[PDB]
Amino acid sequence: IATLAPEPLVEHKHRTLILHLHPDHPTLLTTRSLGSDANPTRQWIERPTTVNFTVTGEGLEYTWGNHPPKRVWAQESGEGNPHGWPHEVVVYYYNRYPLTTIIGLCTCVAIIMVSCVTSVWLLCRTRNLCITPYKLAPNAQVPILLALLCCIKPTRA
Amino acid sequence: YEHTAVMPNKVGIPYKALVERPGYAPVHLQIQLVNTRIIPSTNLEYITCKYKTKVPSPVVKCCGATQCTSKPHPDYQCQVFTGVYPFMWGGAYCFCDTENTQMSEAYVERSEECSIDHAKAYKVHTGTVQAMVNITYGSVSWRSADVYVNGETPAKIGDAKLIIGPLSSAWSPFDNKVVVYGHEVYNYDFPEYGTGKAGSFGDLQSRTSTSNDLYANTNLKLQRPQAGIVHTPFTQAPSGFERWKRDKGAPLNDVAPFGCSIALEPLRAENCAVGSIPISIDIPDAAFTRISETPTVSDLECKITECTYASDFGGIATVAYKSSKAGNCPIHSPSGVAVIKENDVTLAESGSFTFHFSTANIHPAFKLQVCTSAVTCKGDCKPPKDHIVDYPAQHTESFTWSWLKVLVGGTSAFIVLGLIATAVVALVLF
Amino acid sequence: YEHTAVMPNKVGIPYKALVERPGYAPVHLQIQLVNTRIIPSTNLEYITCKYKTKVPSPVVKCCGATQCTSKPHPDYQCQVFTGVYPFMWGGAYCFCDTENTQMSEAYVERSEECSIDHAKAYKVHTGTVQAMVNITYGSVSWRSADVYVNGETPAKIGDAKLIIGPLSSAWSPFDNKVVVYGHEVYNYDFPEYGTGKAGSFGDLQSRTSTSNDLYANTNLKLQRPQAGIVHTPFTQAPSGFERWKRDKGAPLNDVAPFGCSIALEPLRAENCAVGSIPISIDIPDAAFTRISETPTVSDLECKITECTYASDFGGIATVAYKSSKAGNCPIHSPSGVAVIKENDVTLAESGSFTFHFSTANIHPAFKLQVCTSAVTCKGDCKPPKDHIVDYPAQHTESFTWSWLKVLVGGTSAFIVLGLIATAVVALVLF
Repeated sequence: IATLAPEPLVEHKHRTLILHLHPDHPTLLTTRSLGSDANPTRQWIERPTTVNFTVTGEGLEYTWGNHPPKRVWAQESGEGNPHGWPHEVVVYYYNRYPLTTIIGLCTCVAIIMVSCVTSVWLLCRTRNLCITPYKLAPNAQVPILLALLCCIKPTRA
Repeated sequence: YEHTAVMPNKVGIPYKALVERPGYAPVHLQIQLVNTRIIPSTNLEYITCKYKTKVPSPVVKCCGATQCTSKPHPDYQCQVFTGVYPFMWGGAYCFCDTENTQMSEAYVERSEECSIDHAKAYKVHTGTVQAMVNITYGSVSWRSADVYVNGETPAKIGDAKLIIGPLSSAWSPFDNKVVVYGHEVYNYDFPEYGTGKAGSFGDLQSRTSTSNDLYANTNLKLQRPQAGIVHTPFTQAPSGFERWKRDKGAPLNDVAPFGCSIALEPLRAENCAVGSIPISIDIPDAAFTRISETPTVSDLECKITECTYASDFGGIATVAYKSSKAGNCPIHSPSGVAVIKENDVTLAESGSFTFHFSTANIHPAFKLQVCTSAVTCKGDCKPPKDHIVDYPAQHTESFTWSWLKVLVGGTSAFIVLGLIATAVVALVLF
Repeated sequence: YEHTAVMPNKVGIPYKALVERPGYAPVHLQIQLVNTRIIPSTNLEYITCKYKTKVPSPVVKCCGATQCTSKPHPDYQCQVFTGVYPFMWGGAYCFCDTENTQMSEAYVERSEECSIDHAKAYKVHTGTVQAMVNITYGSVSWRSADVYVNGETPAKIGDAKLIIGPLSSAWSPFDNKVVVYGHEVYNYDFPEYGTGKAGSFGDLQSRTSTSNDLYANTNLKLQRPQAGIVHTPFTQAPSGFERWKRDKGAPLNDVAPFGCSIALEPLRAENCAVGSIPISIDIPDAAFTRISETPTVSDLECKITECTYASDFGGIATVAYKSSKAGNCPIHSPSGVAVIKENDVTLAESGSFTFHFSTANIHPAFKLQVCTSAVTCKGDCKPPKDHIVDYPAQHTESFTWSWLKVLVGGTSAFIVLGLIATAVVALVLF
């Protein structure tokens, strides 16, 4: 005839178990994040303690003493990506991927800066050109300046 | 029709593939790997347990020496002692006063708990994994058979012949060296038989419980009894089995990776969900229905009605079934995007019947093969609210465009604008 | 003084290293790895053997059919037959002529030889190698103890504590999959339990001898008995245990590499001479002799007298011993060039005593350490004539100059002459 620790208080958060917890005696709690990354935890708990567990997508398990092991689906709770705003609702996609979006966005921020400076050169060089053939003769009667319109001011001709 | 299928290793969920035999009616699978018990190849290297200094009763020669000999008992510590005056029930009894000799001897022996409460080392190799695969097949509706993984083993239990694995995910959660205790299994680098430092784990090291021989490095050091009284100072480290029960490490069923459970039973590591298994079955052709007897369902329509962007089968979709005959129609999404609860749907003459499913992409564009009739059940899904219960049926997460398509096409448009600015300079140039 | 020593894995020859403890007299070793029995980790997967079609006696219903059922016997082949008229001791006995029915049934069963004459598959892992290492140590002169290889195991049998391996040469001559037969061991890719094609090896596949269940793909096909007579045509492949005894492959104790022998015993592979073993011993300090008690031998001289460029200890060399006291003097060549038969030489007051040895280099320039006194026993050796008997004591072959020293120095001299012709052009140039 043997031990048993009082049941936990399960509390939901986004991919996270808050657990206000309150034992009778020192209880060894422990878990197993079921990824091939185990990332287990152990701690004897005698003092009541609200704890936390970063649950992953595939699952975690939970062992309140010799009370049987629990298990938990924590998929999303940050609301995916509905859309009626410009971009502050994309946080939903960030809150589900706060590892790949930080780099995936900075990637998206990077390539536009790539596409910026390449557009700088392949506009300003090509804006420096098409006036060097034109603004060196300086009469230059061609009203097809209307292709750059960043290097400007013809001679009324 | 020997339906080869790569198949994710994950225990508690069916895998309802579809037999696309050219010529007769297709048949659904329902392959639920109910268990993944492993049973690697191992070797009992030595039991350990806490010692018991079961002292043999010392000699007391009253006037002169008694030389001791090194008896072959395990860790037979024996040291002669003089200079006693042993008070035994009548005051002392040996009439000399320095020639009073006392020979203490003590050897190490397995506890009585060693038989029953005992750690247990192992050299652990890989062995061969198993499973009680249920298939509630087709119209067979049942077989719950124990199988193997090695990719030529059939198991003709039921009517179907099925070949499994070998799996690609060779992570034995057991390490090479393992200690085992009752049920808590420790992937511990036990030192070895024959060596274990006293106090450290394996101070006692018996091959098995029966084995009278052992290795007892306990640092058992006898000291002389005090002030002319009969007793046996045995100065000794309490066992490395005493510790290892309260300064130990945590168990592999509480620290393993990739999702395993454990037993002191054939030394399996159950339900290790990792990787895929190339599974292939030879169905009984009798179980097939010929193609000309199931209703042809084409000229249909499918649409979600309340898609739940989730794990539990919250996704639903009516299907405007357009049948020819009336009867059953096995179903499956050959795309892994959608996992469906219903293997089979009954059909009247061109009715409509919703099924349940689950997905992972906001816009589930998954085909649905209603007994040789494909259809896209395109739509959009909703996130849930209530995520704290056991494991999913979805298991299909992948890459899941509202600011990417014309965004990056627009990103490209800047650099696409380049070489149509450049080389048009070549034209203005000529 | 814990004398670490890398050490070649080779069975039948001592390895007389030398303990160079600073402070007391050195002591020789004599480490003869008398055995290298291996005992890998394994698993009994299934016994096989030749079947016996132990036919149950057929039914004969005289007028009308007798439907058969698929009894659970292994490979329970049963087929109803009609159209008989079975002559049984009185002519026929069933009075009908076509309604005479005959139900033949036959199942496969382990032979009586299956218990005793039976192949035996295994999934073979690596396990842990062993040895009955004799050391006729020092002046101890004896210990013949069984040891391990794992590099923390001692074996305090005798007085010395010795730690062996782990060896670097992990070639398990056993393959992963092995078949075993009586004594001839076959590193065969046995198909598996549960699968073996009829006629091929493992047509019968029983887990063990006791196991009533098995897998019998024998292609057992009953045919109808002829012309109204009682008998049971069983058409069957003679076993893949029948073949595999006369169209087999050769045994691993006749085809292995790197020098092994085999037993149907703990499944060892004895005496596998390959690679080296990092061996280390803790001698009993009591066995040491202090340095001030052995004669100091310096101011000596050594020379070969008839060096035999060979395996057997044909090399000899007198030594002009120049002692201080008189007594024993352990000897060894710290260079592996020379292997010496004598561990120890007795000495009077500065006498001379030849020893025996063997070398592999024409000019053996090996040091000889006569109990803390080094000496080069330089010389020259002679090839023998008579080379057909068991294995050597030399085991020291390496690179072994009469047209190389001034040759290549002369070869260089041409190209050395270059840059003293060139850059002297620079001087003539300035």
